[PDB]
Amino acid sequence: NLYFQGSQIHVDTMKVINDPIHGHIELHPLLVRIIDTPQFQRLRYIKQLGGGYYVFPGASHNRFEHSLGVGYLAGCLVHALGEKQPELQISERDVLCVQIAGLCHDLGHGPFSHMFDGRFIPLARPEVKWTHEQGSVMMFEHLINSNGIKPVMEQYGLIPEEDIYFIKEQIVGPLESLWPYKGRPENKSFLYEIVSNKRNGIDVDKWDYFARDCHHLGIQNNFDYKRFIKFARVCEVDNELRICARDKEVGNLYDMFHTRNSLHRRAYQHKVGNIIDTMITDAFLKADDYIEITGAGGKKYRISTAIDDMEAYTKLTDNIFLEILYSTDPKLKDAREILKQIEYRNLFKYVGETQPTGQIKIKREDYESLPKEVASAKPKVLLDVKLKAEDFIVDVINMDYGMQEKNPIDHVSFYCKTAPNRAIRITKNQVSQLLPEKFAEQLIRVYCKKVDRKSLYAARQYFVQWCADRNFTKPQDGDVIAPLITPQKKEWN
Amino acid sequence: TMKVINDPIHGHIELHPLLVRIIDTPQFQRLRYIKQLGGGYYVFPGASHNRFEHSLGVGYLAGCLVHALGEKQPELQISERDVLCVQIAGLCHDLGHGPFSHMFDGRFIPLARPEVKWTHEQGSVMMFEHLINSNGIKPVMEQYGLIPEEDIYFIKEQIVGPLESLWPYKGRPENKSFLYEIVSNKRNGIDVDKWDYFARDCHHLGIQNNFDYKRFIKFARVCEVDNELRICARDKEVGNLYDMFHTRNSLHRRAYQHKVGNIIDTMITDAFLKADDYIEITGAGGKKYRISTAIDDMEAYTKLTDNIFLEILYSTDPKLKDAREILKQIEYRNLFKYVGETQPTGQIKIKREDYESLPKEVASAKPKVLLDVKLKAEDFIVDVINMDYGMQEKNPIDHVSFYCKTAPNRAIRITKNQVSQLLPEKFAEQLIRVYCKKVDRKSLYAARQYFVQWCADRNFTKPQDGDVIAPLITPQKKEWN
Amino acid sequence: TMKVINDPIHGHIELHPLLVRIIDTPQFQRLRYIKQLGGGYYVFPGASHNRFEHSLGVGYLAGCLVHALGEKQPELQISERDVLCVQIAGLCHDLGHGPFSHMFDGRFIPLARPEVKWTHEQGSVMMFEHLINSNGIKPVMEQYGLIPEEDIYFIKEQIVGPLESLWPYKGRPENKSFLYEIVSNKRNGIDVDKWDYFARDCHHLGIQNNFDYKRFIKFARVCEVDNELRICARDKEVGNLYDMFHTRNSLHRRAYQHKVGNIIDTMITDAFLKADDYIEITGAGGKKYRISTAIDDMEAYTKLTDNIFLEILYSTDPKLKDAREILKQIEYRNLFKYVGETQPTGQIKIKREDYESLPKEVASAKPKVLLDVKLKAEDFIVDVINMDYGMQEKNPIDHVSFYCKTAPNRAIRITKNQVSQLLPEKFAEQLIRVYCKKVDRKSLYAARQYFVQWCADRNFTKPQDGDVIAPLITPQKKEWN
Amino acid sequence: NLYFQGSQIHVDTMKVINDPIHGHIELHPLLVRIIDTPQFQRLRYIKQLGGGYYVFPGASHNRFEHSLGVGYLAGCLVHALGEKQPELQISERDVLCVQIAGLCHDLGHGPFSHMFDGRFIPLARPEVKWTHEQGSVMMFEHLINSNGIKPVMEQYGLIPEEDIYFIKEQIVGPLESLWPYKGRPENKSFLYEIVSNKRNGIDVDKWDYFARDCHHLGIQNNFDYKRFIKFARVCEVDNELRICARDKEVGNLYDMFHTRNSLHRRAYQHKVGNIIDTMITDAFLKADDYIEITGAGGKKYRISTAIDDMEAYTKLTDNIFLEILYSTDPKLKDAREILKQIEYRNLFKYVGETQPTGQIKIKREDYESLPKEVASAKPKVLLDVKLKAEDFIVDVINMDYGMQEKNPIDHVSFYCKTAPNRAIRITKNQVSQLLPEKFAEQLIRVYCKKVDRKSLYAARQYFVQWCADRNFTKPQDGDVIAPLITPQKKEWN
Ligand SMILES: Nc1ncnc2c1ncn2[C@H]1C[C@H](O)[C@@H](COP(=O)(O)OP(=O)(O)OP(=O)(O)O)O1
Ligand SMILES: Nc1ncnc2c1ncn2[C@H]1C[C@H](O)[C@@H](COP(=O)(O)OP(=O)(O)OP(=O)(O)O)O1
Ligand SMILES: Nc1ncnc2c1ncn2[C@H]1C[C@H](O)[C@@H](COP(=O)(O)OP(=O)(O)OP(=O)(O)O)O1
Ligand SMILES: [Mg+2]
Ligand SMILES: [Mg+2]
Ligand SMILES: [Mg+2]
Ligand SMILES: [Mg+2]
Repeated sequence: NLYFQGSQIHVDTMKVINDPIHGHIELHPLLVRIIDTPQFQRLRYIKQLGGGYYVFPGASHNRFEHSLGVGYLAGCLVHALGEKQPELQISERDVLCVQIAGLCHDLGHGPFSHMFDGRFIPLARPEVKWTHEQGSVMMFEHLINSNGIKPVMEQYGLIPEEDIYFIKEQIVGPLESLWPYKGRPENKSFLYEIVSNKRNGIDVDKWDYFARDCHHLGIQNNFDYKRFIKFARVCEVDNELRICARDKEVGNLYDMFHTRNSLHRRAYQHKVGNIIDTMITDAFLKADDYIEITGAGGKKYRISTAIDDMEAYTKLTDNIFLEILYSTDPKLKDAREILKQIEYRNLFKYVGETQPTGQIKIKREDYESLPKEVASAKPKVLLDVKLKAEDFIVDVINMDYGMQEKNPIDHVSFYCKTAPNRAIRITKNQVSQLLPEKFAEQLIRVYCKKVDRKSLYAARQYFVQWCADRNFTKPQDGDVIAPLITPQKKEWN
Repeated sequence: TMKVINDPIHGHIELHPLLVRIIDTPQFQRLRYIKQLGGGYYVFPGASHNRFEHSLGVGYLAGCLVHALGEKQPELQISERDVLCVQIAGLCHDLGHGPFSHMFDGRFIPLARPEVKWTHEQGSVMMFEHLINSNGIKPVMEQYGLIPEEDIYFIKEQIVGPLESLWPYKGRPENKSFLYEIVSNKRNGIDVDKWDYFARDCHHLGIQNNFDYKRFIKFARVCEVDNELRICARDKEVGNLYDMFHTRNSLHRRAYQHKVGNIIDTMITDAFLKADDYIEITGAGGKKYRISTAIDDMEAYTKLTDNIFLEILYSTDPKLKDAREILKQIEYRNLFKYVGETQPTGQIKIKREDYESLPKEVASAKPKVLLDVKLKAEDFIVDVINMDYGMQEKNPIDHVSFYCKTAPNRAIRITKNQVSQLLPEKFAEQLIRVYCKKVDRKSLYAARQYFVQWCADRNFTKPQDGDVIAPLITPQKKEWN
Repeated sequence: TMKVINDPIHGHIELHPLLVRIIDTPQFQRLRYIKQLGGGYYVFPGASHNRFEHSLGVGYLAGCLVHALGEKQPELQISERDVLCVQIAGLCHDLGHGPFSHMFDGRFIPLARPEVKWTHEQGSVMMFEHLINSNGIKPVMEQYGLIPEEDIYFIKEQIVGPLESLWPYKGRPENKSFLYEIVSNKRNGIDVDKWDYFARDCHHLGIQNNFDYKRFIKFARVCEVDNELRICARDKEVGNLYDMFHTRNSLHRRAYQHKVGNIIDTMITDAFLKADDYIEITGAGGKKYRISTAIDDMEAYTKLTDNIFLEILYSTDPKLKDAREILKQIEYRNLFKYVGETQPTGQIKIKREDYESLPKEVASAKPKVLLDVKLKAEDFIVDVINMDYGMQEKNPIDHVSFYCKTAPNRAIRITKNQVSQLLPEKFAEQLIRVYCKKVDRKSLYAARQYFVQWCADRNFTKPQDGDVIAPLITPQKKEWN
Repeated sequence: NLYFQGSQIHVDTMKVINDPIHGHIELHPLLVRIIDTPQFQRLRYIKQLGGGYYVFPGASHNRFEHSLGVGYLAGCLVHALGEKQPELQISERDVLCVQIAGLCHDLGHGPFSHMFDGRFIPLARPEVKWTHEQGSVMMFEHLINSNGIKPVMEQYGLIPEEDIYFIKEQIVGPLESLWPYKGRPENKSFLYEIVSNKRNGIDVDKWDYFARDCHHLGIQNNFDYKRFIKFARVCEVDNELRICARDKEVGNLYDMFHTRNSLHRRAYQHKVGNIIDTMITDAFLKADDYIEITGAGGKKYRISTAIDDMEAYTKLTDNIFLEILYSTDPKLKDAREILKQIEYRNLFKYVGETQPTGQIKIKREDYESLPKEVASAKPKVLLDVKLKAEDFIVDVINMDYGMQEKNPIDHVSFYCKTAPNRAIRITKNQVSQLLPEKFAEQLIRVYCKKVDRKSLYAARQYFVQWCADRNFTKPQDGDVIAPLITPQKKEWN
C-alpha cells in the first residue's frame, strides 16, 4: 500500500536465522524451500565429526548447520566479488545457484560422515566406487524431483535444466570427459572455485568448518576468512576469469593449510576418535545382513545398499547406531555387543604410531597385509602371550595439503597493489625458508584388540620390532614401551 | 588414573577415576542422545548440544566451587570424599531427563499419564540407583574413601531435595549445609547447574552470556546462618545476583520459550501421544513398556531417548501413520500458526486447572467481524507460560545471605530497596500464546479476530500487533485506548 | 584509494578515502591520547582503550546501518553522499572530548569554570570546524560528491542536535529524518555510538556484552511517523530494546560508576585544579591558555590530552608540587576511603544546586557514639550519581516506533504493560557515595558513624553494611528494622 | 572472632583484579606492594607493541597489564607443578619469588618497548650494550630500595638477600660466569624455566603475550597454554629437575613456535609498523640533545642517557613522543616535524622485500652499508629522478624459532604415559615431514624517504636491480613493479 515513482512497493521479507558462527543470516525463499524438505533436514541427524563426539564432547554438531554456513559463505563471496567488479556480470541467478550448491554439497553424507564413505562402504562393498559427493548429486536430484522445486526455481529467474546441471558440477566437478564444464562458460570460471575448489582447495567449505569445528571442539581457529574475502579479486588467468589473492596475503594462505593440517592432527585423526569410527564400522558390518530399510516401491535395502536408492538413503542416518544399540533381535547380538563395548569404554588399545622413512609410500593395495606383518615380527622379549594377525589393527592415514604431494600455493594466482588486474605467481622460495619441505606424509597407527595388560605389553614389542624391520621411524615412546627392542636399530641411535 | 577432557565451555577438565567409572555406563552415556533444548534445535541451528556435555560441566563446576570454598576455609573440613560426592551429584543430576528434555516431563507425561506425578529429578534418583546397581559402583566408591550407604543417600538428596517429610537431611549434617547449595540450590536457585547452562546454551544459541560465575566463586564465603554453615555472597555483589536472574529470564524469553520452539515441542508431543499405543520398549525381564510407561522401568527408560523421534519418522507400520504424519509436517515446515500473545492484567493468575478450558473460551468469543470461516475449540492451541525468578512470586535475593568487607564471618541480609529502584516490582508473570491448527489465510484471519476479542473479553493486555491484526476489535476496549 | 583496517571488535573494515583524509589529521589523531573510560583503567587493567578506535567503530557502524536501510528500501533514496556524511559524523562525534573523557566535562570544567556551559559535543562541533579549515577538507569533500556548506552543517547537527531554537533541522529534510537517528539519537538514545561502546568496553573490561546490534540492524525498517521517515524496530524485538538499556545500566553500575574509578577521577580532577594556574598550552597566534581555558581555542585544545597527567606527574616546578603530590598518592595507591552508599527514599530527588552542601550535612550529623576524632566538612566527599535510561524519568521505549510482520510499512507504539510486568517501575534514580579524605583507622570509623547517622536523619536507604559499620546507629531507625 | 581447634581464625582477604585475558586473579599482598610503586606503575605508559598501535588500532595495551598476566601465569604453573608433585618441595616462598620475577620481568622497557632497545639506543649510543632485561634488574633494585620492600618480603617468609638475587637471575639469566645459578640449587632448576626460559623459550611470558596481543590485534590465538600446564611434569634430566612435556604434545609445541612466527609476520614485523618505529626513533634522535629529564640529586639526563639513572628512567615513557609533538622550542622543530608527518600519514614509502638465497647471511656489521648498495645499482630503465644512499632505508629482520639456527624442540624433554618420571627426547623426523627444514631466516625490507610518484617508481627499479645483483630472492611483485629488470635474471625464470 505504498508507492514510489507511481509503482506499488512490494515488501518481500526474507527469513532470518541465527547461527553461532556467522550470526544472523538471511535466507532467500528459494533456499528456504530447498531446506524444508526431508532430504535436507536429514542432515540434522548426521554428526559432522562422526565418532569425534566420543572424544571431544563439544563436537555434537551436525551436517545441517554446517551446510547452512557453507551456503551463506558462498553467497557472501560471490556478492563481494560482484560488488567490487560489476564487469564480471554476476547475476542474482548466479548468486542463488552458488548458494544452493553450498547448501547441498553435503547431501550425500552417510552415518557419521567420513566414516561411512571412508571406512564402511569400502569394506562392505569393495566392488563399488562411492563418494559422498556422488551421493550429494543423486540426493540433490531426488530432492528436486520429490519436492517440485523446478517451478520455484523458474519463479526466481533460474533456468532449471542448465542451473541444476551447474549446481551438480559445483558439487562433484566435471560430469563428463578444453573447458570441461557446461553449466557456465570460461568467463565465469571463478564461480566453480567457490564451494568446492578442485584446483587448489581454497573454498568456503573449509572456511565454515574451520570456524564451526573449532567453536565446538574447544580449539581456536587462526585463519581469517573475512580478511581473505576483502582481498579477493577476479583476474584473467589462461583465458579464464579466476579468483586471485592479494600478493602479500600469501603467508596467510600457507597458514590456512597449516591450520587444516593441525585440525586433522589434533582432532579429526585423533587416535581414539579413529578407533571409535573403526568400532562403529565393525558393528555396522556385523549388522548389515539383518537391518532392513524400506526404499522406493517398498523394496528392501541394507545399510550397504541404501546408497543405491535415495528414498532408502534418506532414512539412513546416525539413528542406525541407536537402532543397533537398542535392538533385541539375537541376530544383532554381535553388532550390539560392539556398541556396548563403546559405551563401557572397553575400546581397542592404541599401541603406537610410526611413519615411513625414505621416499617410501605404503600403497593402499598393501593395507590389508599389514596386521599380518606385525604379528610375524619376532621380538627378542620374553612374553606371556602370543598374538595373531587378527589381534592387530593397522590404520594408515594420508596427511597432506589437499593435493597429494603438490603445493597448493603453486596453483594460486595473486595480484599486486600497483596492477590489480594482472595475475601473477609466487613460488615457495619467494615467501619463506621456514615453510614445509614436503606437502604429504603417512601416519601409521597400530592398535590391539586384546586389551589386558599382558597382551598390550606384548603388542608393543611386536609393533616396535615391526618398525625396526621395516626401517620405519622410531616411535616417540619407543625406548619406554620397548626398551629391549630399540637398541638393535642404530639408525635410531 | 585420572583423565583430561577438553570442553569448549570450560576448557581442559580433570576427571577423577571414580567419575570416569560412573560416566562410562549405558545409564550415563544415554545423555548423549537427548538434546538439552529439545525442539529448540529446530529454531536455533547451533543448539545441537546434548545433556551429556552439560552434565560433565555441572560435575566440573560443582567440584570447582567446593574446592575453592575448602581452600579458603580449611575450618569447614571439606574432604575429598565430600568433593567427589558433590561432583557425582553434579554429573548425575540430569539422569532422569527423557526425550527432548523439558518437553518430556513438561508436556508429554502430564498428557499421556495424568494420574502420575513425574519429574525428571525423581527420574534421576531412580536412574542413579539403577546405574549404581547395574555397574558395581559401590566397591569402586569404597576404594576411593566413600561410604556408599551414606553417600549414595547424600547424592540423592543433592539431586531431589529432602527424601522425607528441623534439619531435614541425613547425608550430611548442618555444619556442611553449604554442600547442599552447590548442585541444585532449593533455597534460592543459585547453583552450578545454571552457571553451566547459561554459558553452554549461549555458546550454542548465538546469544552472549553476561553472568560471570568465576567472579561469584571468588567472592563466595561460608558463614553461620541459624546453626548452619551456608554460602554467602559479598554484599556489593548483590547487583550481579539480580542480573543473574534477569539473564535467566532473558534466556527463557529469547530462546527457551520461543513461540516456534514451543509449537515444535507441542507437535512432537502430539506425535508421541499418537505413537504411544504402538511403540514397544523392552525393559527388565523382557517386559514391554510404552513411551509413557518406560518411566516405570529404568532398564526400558535407558533406551528411551530422542531416537524415538526418528523411529517414528522412519516407521512403515500403518498404525504409526498418524504420528509419522505429524513429524513429516515438521520436516516440511507446515507448523501450526502463531496468532498472538497476551498477558493477564490485575493480580489475576490463570490456574493450571483451567488451561484445558482456554481453547474453548477463544472459540466462544463473538467478534463483530464478517468471517468466511467458523473455528472450533480444537482448532486453537493456548500455551500458558509461567515466567518467574525461580520461586514463583518470591524474590530469590531475600533468601540470599551476604557478608561485608569489614566483618567477613558475619552473615547479613539485603532488601530490594537497599539496592535499586530500577529492579522488578514483581517476580512472576504469565504469558499466553495462542496458535491455530488451521493454516490457510482465511482461518488465520478469523483466528486473529477470535483471539483479540477473547483478550478484550478477559481484560487481558492488548496484543502488540492488535490494531493491525484486528482493527475492528481493538476500538471497543477503551482501557486499550 | 580505500583502506582496510583491522579492528578487534568489528574485524576488517573499509575506509573510503575521504574518511582517511579526515582521520589523518592532528585533530583526529589526538583521540589516540584520550582514554575512553578515563580513570577506569586504574581499576580495570584491560581498559587501556582510547577514543580513537571507538570513533573508527562508530563511523563504521553508522555506515553499516545506513547501507543496510538503503539496500532494503531503495525508495528512501539514500545516496553515497548521505552515507559518507553519516560516517563522518560517526567518526567525529567524539572530537570534543578532553583528558580522561567524561572526567573533563563531567567533573573538571564545572569546577574550574563554573560560569561557562561546556559539553564535549559542543567541543566536537568546534574541533570539527577547526579540522575542516586547517586541513583543506572542503575541496576533498567536493571531489566525492559532497556539498560542503550543507553537509558540514548536516554533520554538525548529527553531532550536537538542532543548531537553532516544526522540522528543526536544515542539513536534511523530513523524508531523511532517519539519518539523524543513527549517530546520536536525541529522541530515544538508540544509536550506533552505544553499540560500539557496549562491545568495545566489554572486550577491554573483561565483562561480556549481551546486546546484539547486528540482530537489531536486520530487523530495522524505515516507516512514516507523522510526516517523517523514521527508523522502526520489529514489534517482537521490544524485549531486546528494554535489555539494551538494562545492559547500559549494568555497565554503568559495574564499571563506569565503580566507586574506586570515580574517586580516582575525583583525585585526578583535584590535581588538574591545583595545576591549572601553572600549566601553559600555546594556542592560535602564540596565545597562552590554561587547562581550563584551552576549550576556548581549538589549536590549544588539540594539544590537551591525557598527557597532561604525566606532564604534572613528571614536573619539577615547585608551583606544581601540590598537584604532583596528589598524582603520586594515586601511584602509591593512597586513595580517599570509601565510606558507603545510600539512596533517597520517596519521590525525593537531590538537586544539583545542593550537591556542594552535602559534605557539610554529613559533618554536621550528631552520632551518639564515643569517637576519638572529630571530622569536618572538608574531610568528606559526597558523589551524587544519576542513573537512568537516558531520558531522565522517561521510558525511552515510549519514544520508539515498531512495525508488525503483517503490515511492515505501518508504524505502531507499544506500552510497558503490553510487554512484561518484570520491567522497571521507574527509569531514574540517584546513588549517593560518601568518601573520607582522612584514611587512618580512627577517622574511618568516625566517618562511618557520621555517614549512617546522616542517612538516618535524611530518611535515606539503610547502607548494606550499616549494621556492621555502625551497629550503634542503625537501631534508632525503625523504618530500617 | 571465630575459633577452630581452640585457635582464632585469621581472615586474610587477597585483592582480586579483573583482567580480560585471565579473568579474576588474586594478588598476594606482597605483590600488591610491589605493584603500587612509581617504578611499576610506569608500565601503564609504555605500549606493548610500540608503533604497532598506529597500524592495529586495537593494540592500545601497555606493558602494565601484560606484566600482571605474566606474574599470574608464573604462579599458576608453579602451583600446578607443586600440586601434582609434592616431592619437588615447592614452597609458597618459591611461588612468590616466581610471581615477582614474572611481574618485574618487563620493568626495564623504555618508550615503545622493543623500539627503544632494538632501534634507538643502538643508534644513539653505539658504545653501550643495553637490553631491557638488564634494565629490569636495575629498575627492580631501585623499586626494592626506594619503597622499603625488604621488610615486607621478610614478613612473608622471603629471605631478601637470596631471593632478590634469585628474582634477578630469573629475569636476566646467570649473573656471573657447572650450575651457574646461586638463588636456587639444581633440584629446583625447573623454577628458572618458568618466567624466561633461556634453554628453549617455552615460558609464561609467551603464553601471556600470545593471548593478550591476539585479543587486542584482532587475530586469533591457536596455542592452548592451559592444556600445556595440565600435561607438564618435572623429571630428572642430567642431574637437574626440569619441566617436561607429555610426549604426544610435541606437535602442539611445534605449533606454539609456528604461532610465534606468524605473530611476528602478521603483526610485530608489519612493514608499516616498523617504519613508524623507525620514524619515531629518528624523531628521538633529533630531540636527544634538547630534552632534559631530571634524575637522582637533580642531575640532568637525556633520552639516551636516562638508562644510566633509574630515577630519570622512571620518568621516561611513551610521554616523550607527546612532549616532542607538543613542544614549541625551535630546537625541537626537526624532531617535532617528523612526528607531525606521522600524524598526517606522510610516511616513508615501502618499496619491497627480499631474502638471501644460499646459506648466505647478512652480517649486522654490514647493515649500515646496504642503502649505499641500493643507490649504486644501475637499473636499465629511463627514470626522471636519481636517488642517493640517504633516500633509502634497508631494514634487516632476523626471523627464527628463538634460538637462531637451532630447533628449540631438540632442547625439550618429554615423558610417556607408561613411565611419567622418565625424561626422553624426540627428534624432528619422529614427528612429521611437514615441519620446517630450517629455523631461521632473514627478511630484507627496503623503503624510500622520497614519497612522490616519480621517486617511488625509481626506487622500485634500484631495489629490484639490487636484488638481481646480490642474487637475492625475486620480490613477490617484481614482475609488476620492475618488469624491465626481472627478465635479466634467469635464476628468477
Ligand atoms: N532475541 C533473540 N536474540 C537472538 N536470536 C534470536 C532471538 N529470538 C530468536 N532468535 C533466533 C532464532 C532464529 O534462529 C532466528 C529468528 O528467530 P525469530 O526472529 O524469532 O523468527 P520467527 O520466524 O520466530 O519470527 P517471525 O516469523 O515472527 O518473524 O533468531
Ligand atoms: N592437541 C589438542 N588440543 C586440544 N585438545 C585436544 C588435543 N588433543 C586431544 N584433545 C582433546 C580431546 C579430549 O577431549 C582431550 C583428551 O585428549 P588426549 O590428551 O588426546 O587424551 P587420550 O586419552 O587420547 O591420550 P592418553 O590416554 O594417551 O593420555 O583433549
Ligand atoms: N595477516 C594479517 N592478519 C590480520 N590482520 C592484518 C594482517 N596484516 C595486517 N593486518 C592488519 C593491520 C591493519 O589494521 C590492516 C591492514 O593491513 P595491511 O593489509 O597490511 O595494509 P597495508 O596498508 O600495510 O598494505 P597495502 O598498503 O600494501 O595494501 O590489517
Ligand atoms: Mg517465522
Ligand atoms: Mg586415554
Ligand atoms: Mg597501505
Ligand atoms: Mg579494594
